[PDB]
Amino acid sequence: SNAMPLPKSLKYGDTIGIYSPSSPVTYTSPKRFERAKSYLLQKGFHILEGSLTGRYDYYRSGSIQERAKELNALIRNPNVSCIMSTIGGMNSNSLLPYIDYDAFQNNPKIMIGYADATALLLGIYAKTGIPTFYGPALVPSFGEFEPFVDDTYKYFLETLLHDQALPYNIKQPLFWSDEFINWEEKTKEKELRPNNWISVTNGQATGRVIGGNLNTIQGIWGSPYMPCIQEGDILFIEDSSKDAATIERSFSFLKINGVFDKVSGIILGKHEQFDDCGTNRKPYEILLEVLQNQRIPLLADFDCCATHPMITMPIGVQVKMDATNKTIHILEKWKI
Amino acid sequence: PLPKSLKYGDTIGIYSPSSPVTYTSPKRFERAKSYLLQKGFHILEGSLTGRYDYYRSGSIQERAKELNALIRNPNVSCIMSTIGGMNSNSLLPYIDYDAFQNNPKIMIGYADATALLLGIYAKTGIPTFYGPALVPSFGEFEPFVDDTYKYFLETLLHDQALPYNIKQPLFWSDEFINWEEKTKEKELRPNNWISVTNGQATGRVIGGNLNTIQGIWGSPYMPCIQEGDILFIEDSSKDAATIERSFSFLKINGVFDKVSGIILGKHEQFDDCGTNRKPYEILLEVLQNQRIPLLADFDCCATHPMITMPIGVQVKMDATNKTIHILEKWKI
Ligand SMILES: C[C@H](N)C(=O)NS(=O)(=O)OC[C@H]1O[C@@H](n2cnc3c(N)ncnc32)[C@H](O)[C@@H]1O
Ligand SMILES: C[C@H](N)C(=O)NS(=O)(=O)OC[C@H]1O[C@@H](n2cnc3c(N)ncnc32)[C@H](O)[C@@H]1O
Repeated sequence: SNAMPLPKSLKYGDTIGIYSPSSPVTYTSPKRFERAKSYLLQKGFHILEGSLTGRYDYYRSGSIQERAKELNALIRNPNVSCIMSTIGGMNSNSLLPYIDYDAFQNNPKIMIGYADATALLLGIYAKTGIPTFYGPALVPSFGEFEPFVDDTYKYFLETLLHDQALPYNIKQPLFWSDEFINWEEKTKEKELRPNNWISVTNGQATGRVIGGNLNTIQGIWGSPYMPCIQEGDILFIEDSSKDAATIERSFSFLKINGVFDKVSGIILGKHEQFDDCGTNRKPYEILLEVLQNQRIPLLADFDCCATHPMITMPIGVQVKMDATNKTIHILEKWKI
Repeated sequence: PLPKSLKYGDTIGIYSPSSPVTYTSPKRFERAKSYLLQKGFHILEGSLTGRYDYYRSGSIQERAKELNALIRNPNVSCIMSTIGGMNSNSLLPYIDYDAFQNNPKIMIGYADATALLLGIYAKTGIPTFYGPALVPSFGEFEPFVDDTYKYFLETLLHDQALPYNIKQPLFWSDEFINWEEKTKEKELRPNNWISVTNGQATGRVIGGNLNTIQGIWGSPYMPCIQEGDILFIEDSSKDAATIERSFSFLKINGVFDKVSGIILGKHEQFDDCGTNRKPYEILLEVLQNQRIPLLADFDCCATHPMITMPIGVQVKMDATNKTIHILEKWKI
C-alpha cells in the first residue's frame, strides 16, 4: 500500500502518558500501580499521570466528561509519545463521542492498551486511520512481578522502540501463566508453564488485522468507532476471565453479522481463567461449533491477552498468519 | 399477518433455547406447568425438556430443531421459552422463519429470548411478545403469579379494543427468595412508574433486554431502529458498569438521535457498585441533556408481576402522566 501517516517510534527517555478510561485502579491497587510506574521510570521513561490518577468514583475513575478530558489532555500534549491505559473495565466506550480525533490526527502518538481499552484503540483507528496497539496496560502488565514483566517489556521494546525490517516475526513466548496470585504483593513464584500456540484449523492467511477484546467489541459494534471488517481481513480476538456461555454468545454474534464470511483467518488469544461451565471444552471448541461447516484457518492460544507475558500487536496493518506452522509476521510499517 | 389470540384449551409449546432450567429447577418447572394446566392450557414439552448440557440445554443444532418442531406444529398456538440465559442468538441462522410467517403463532418470552423475539419480528414482520417465560414467570408463588397471569390474558386472550391501556401494578417484588420452595411471603413493594423526563411520544415500539440486543446488533435478526420509534429497554441482575456500557453503546450507534421516547424497565437486583445511582440516572448522564421523554421502572422485566408487551406495533407513551397505550392490532 501507499505510505501513510504513522506515529514516531518510542525513544528512551520519552514520556508515556497514562489515563484511566474505566476502572479506578490507581486508587484501588496502589501497590501494583506504584510498582508499574517504578518499573518504567527505572527503564528510563517518564510518566505523565493523567488528571484522574488517584481518583475514585466506585466502578469508574470519574464521569464520562472527566474521563474524556483526561485522555484529551494527553492527546493534545506535544511532549507525550505514547498514551497507555492504566487498566480496562467496561466503560471506555462512553468516551468515544468526546475524543479529540482531529488533535490525534494532527500529532499521532502510540496508543496502547488492552481489554476494555479496545473501544478506544479501534475508535481511534476507525476515525484517523493510524494503527493502534493491542498491548500492555500500565498496572496489569508493568506491575507484574519478575520474571514475566521482563518478557512483556522486551516485546514492547522490540515492537515500539527498536528498528524492525519487514516481514517482522512475532515470536512465541517460551513460558506463560494466568495464575490468580501476586496482584498487590508477591506470595510465591508463578509457574513457568511451557508455551505453545495451537493449530486449530490448518492454513495461511494474509490480510489487515482487526480486532482486540471481543466482549468489548460488542459495545462499539455498528457505530462510527468500529472499523468496518472487509473481505480478507484477519480477525484477532481474545476474551479473558469469562465463561463458556458468554463466549458462545460473542462467537454467534460474529457469525450472524457475517464476519466469518469475510475473514481469511482467525487469531484467538489465550483465555485467562476460563470457566468452561463443567463442559471441559476449550474456547476454540466452542468457536468451532459456531463455525459449523465453514473451514477457516485458526491459530489459537496467542499471547496477546490478559495472560503473562503479553505481546504488543499492531492493529490495522497487513499480517501473515500461518496456522499450520504457527507463525505470525507483520508485513507493513506501524511506526516511523 | 398477525397471530391468532390464545384460547382456553390451546396448546403452549415450550422450548429451552439457552439454560437447562427444566433439569436444574424441576420443582419450579413442575409448578409452572401445573399452574397453566389448571388455568386451562395444554403444555407441549419441546424435545430438550429434561436434558442437560451444563450451561445450555443442548447443541446449537438441537436447540434449533427443538424450536422449529414447535413452529411447524399446527396444533401449537403459543411458543414460550422456559427461561433465558445467554445463548438464544446461536439459533438464529437455523430457524424456519418461512414456516412461522406462513402460520403465525404467539412467540413469547423475555431476557435472552429477546434474540428470538426480535429475530422473528425482523425476518417476518409479525409482532412478538415481551412477556412470561414458563419457569420464572409461571412458577412464581402467589401472590405475584396471579397478576402476571392477569396481564398475560389481557394481551393474548382477551378481546381488546384499541387503544389498549397498559396499567401499572399496585405492588412489585424483586426479592431473591422462593425459587424452588417458598420460605416466607415476599414483601409488597408499593409501585411507581417514574417521570424521568417529561413528554409524550407515539411510534413503533422496539426493544427488550438490552444486554441481549448487543448479541444480535448489526445482524439481519436486529430490526432496524427508525426515526420516531419508541425504545423499550430493560436489564436485570446487572450492575452500573454493565449498564453504562450498554447505554453508551446505544448512544454511539445514534439510537438516541432516532427514537422519540424511551421506556426503561425496573432493574431486578441492580448492583449500583456503591454509587447510590439509579439506572435512569446513568442513562441521563449518557444522554447529556438530550431531551427525550423517558418513563422508568416499567413492569416488563424480571421483577414480579410482569406485563405482556407486544413488540413491533404502534404505541403511545406519556412519561409525564405515566401512561402506555397500544394503538395498533397485535393479534386476531
Ligand atoms: C479492573 C477491571 N475490573 C478489569 O478486570 N480490568 S481489566 O480487564 O483490564 O483487567 C486486566 C487484567 O488485570 C487483572 N486484574 C484486574 N484487576 C484485578 C484484581 N483486582 N486482582 C487480580 N487481577 C486483576 C486480570 O488479569 C485482568 O484480566
Ligand atoms: C438461568 C439463566 N442463568 C438466567 O438468569 N435466565 S434468565 O435471565 O432468563 O432468568 C430470568 C429470571 O429468573 C430468575 N432466576 C433464574 N434462575 C434462577 C435461580 N437459579 N434462582 C433464582 N432466580 C433465578 C431471575 O429473576 C432471573 O432474572
